[PDB]
Amino acid sequence: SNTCDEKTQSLGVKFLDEYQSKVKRQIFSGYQSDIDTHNRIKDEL
Amino acid sequence: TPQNITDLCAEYHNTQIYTLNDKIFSYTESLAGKREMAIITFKNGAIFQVEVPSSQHIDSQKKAIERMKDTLRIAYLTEAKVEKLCTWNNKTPHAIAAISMAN
Amino acid sequence: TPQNITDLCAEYHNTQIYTLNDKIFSYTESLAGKREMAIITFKNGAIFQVEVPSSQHIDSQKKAIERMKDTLRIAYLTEAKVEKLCTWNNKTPHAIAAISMAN
Amino acid sequence: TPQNITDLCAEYHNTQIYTLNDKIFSYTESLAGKREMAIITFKNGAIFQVEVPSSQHIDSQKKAIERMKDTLRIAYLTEAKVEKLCTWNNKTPHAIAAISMAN
Amino acid sequence: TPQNITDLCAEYHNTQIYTLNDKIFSYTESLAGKREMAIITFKNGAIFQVEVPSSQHIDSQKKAIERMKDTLRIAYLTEAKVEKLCTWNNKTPHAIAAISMAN
Amino acid sequence: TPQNITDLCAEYHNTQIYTLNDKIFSYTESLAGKREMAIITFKNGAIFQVEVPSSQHIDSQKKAIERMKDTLRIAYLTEAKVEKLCTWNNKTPHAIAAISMAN
Amino acid sequence: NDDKLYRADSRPPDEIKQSGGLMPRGQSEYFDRGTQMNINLYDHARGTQTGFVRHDDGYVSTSISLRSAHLVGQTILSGHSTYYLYVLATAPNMFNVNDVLGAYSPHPDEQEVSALGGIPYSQIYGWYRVHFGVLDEQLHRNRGYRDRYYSNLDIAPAADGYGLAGFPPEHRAWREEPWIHHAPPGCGNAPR
Repeated sequence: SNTCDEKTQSLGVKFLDEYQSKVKRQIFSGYQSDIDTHNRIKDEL
Repeated sequence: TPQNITDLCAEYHNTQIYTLNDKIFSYTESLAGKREMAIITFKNGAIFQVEVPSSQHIDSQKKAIERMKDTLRIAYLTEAKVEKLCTWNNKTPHAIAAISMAN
Repeated sequence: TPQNITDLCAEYHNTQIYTLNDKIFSYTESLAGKREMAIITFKNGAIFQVEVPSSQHIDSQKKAIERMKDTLRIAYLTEAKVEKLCTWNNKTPHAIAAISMAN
Repeated sequence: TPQNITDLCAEYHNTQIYTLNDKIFSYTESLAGKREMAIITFKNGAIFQVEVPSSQHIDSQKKAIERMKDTLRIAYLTEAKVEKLCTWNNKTPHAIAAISMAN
Repeated sequence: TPQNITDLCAEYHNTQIYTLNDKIFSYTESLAGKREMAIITFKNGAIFQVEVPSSQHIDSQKKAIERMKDTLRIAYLTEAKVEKLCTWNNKTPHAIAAISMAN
Repeated sequence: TPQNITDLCAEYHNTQIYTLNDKIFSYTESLAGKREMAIITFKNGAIFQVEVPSSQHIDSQKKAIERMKDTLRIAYLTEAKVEKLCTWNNKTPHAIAAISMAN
Repeated sequence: NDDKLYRADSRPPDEIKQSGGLMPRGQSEYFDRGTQMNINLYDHARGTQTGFVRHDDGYVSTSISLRSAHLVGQTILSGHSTYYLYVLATAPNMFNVNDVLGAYSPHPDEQEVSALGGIPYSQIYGWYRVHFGVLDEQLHRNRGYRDRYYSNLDIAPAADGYGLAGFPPEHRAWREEPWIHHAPPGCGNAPR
């Protein structure tokens, strides 16, 4: 009933969320890639 | 040398292992005198701290703490999943000693 | 120690906590002599600054400002959601003291 | 303090503002001693540099020079979107002294 | 000058390349005194380190190690394919001494 | 001032500018003591180096040698695509003097 | 693998970058976790088509071959001389509608692959420009498109999709194979 119609969404949203985490992680990690490197030894000596 | 974080964490007395196996929920960074530290939170509750580079530290550490606040945040923007937390539990909040990130 | 931006900030006489739950609208940066700061805006007006290193600033605070302009830039490109800022308001534009990113 | 790049550019006597509102067409960086800088251009045809440090660069803005060379690269890559620059007209190519980012 | 990770590694002793044409499984970063390390784990249960400095190192080293700890992190987040890997097998875990990222 | 890479390069001698017009196939990072370089390789099979921050370099240069090794590693990790590379032909592998990126 | 998919969209490439890619209907920025649409394949699969190739109920539809994707849009988006055809790397957020619904697919022939949530700009490999109906074979490569990463991925095993299918609560499928072992809670169920 409500549970099923509801449950699909619980499920669909859940699915969409984890996938967003791989895209962001790959686009996001990359930008900060060697930026985050200028961040390290220039930054601690 | 440990080959894992668990073997590392008991070489220290006053440590504790935390499997969180999840992504950081929120991240705070401070620059307000004496309160220059980072603060991490989990969905489930857990707040963890990278400590103010006080005197509990050897000089070798100072620059490993800056790499550590960098790692949280990179992992915070990135959304990676932290799987394990090595932490000193004799502080409040708990104090990060090491982090594990396996895919 | 402090365990959140609220508690953290509430530990000073001249600071306030701004609640934004929004993303950085513009990112200004200067290398110019005297003004080597960073300005961050908001669509519903918020304007803040990451002050220049000075007296009012120790040694501990100096790295912290440097590693906070690192964090605005990427909070900006990354398109991040800014939760709450703890600002030293005896200034204009208010200076950032603390940032907390959540979601 | 100034809450703009405009009013910020205004503080100086041989600077001008640049409303581009485009993304860096190119990005070059030399490491070649006596020329450790960076030039960046716009499709419109525009050129600018990030000056090879010193004597006129107070000790302070060295750290700032460097910040902005990192800002120039990551904007290129990430697909930029710079609003305006604040250039010094004493030189050709005009030198960058500050930048806005609007998204 | 050596022309690829292979002829490079060969100048040194107690080394051996390792093909992997893979990616990283784990990332482990410690800050605990005596332990400012990073341990790399490959999906086929392989473990490697990035050692704590100087004893056998050169100061020209100390910044390298600091770039390595760097690289891997975002070698990991990104998802790698650490082609091959030079290593001091005369170690245990085996000490990373070079890395090769292959399309 | 060199208002582009083409000029810039010929400012020097012991050089030659290559239009690579491509993204980077591989990346090697050494940590080997007395071997602290970056090595870029192309599809066409064109090898390059970022000189071990060797004794033939102007202090200013020292800071330059590092950033470069950084433009490499994020252009790589991001399949950015170089335009040209100004390089020293007096070395094998022909060291990198500067880089451009467009389109 | 290095498989590419197709989608004849009108929306400009400039407004996509802005958007974060190609979105379903009622999504504007790709990263809203709190900007929720209905996420349903069943409903998705059977929307009618007012002036857009199917992009309702939390998915965006692709075509597996161009000619196809172009046949389908200058059949639709006809009225516009201008439109683009976006080439799209394959990733595991892509459901083969047919392989999901099976019998119950509202339009087999039509063979769609569907991105749950939409296609992030990084996915979009580049595009064609559609002028005066007739296609323009010149390719506009896409910065933002990660090749190492995408030539390494493929579409999600259909069985990932069995739980997401979205048949009405008392629909036959929920008590048949394969759905019966994948069926969300309160979905058809064990009883009836």
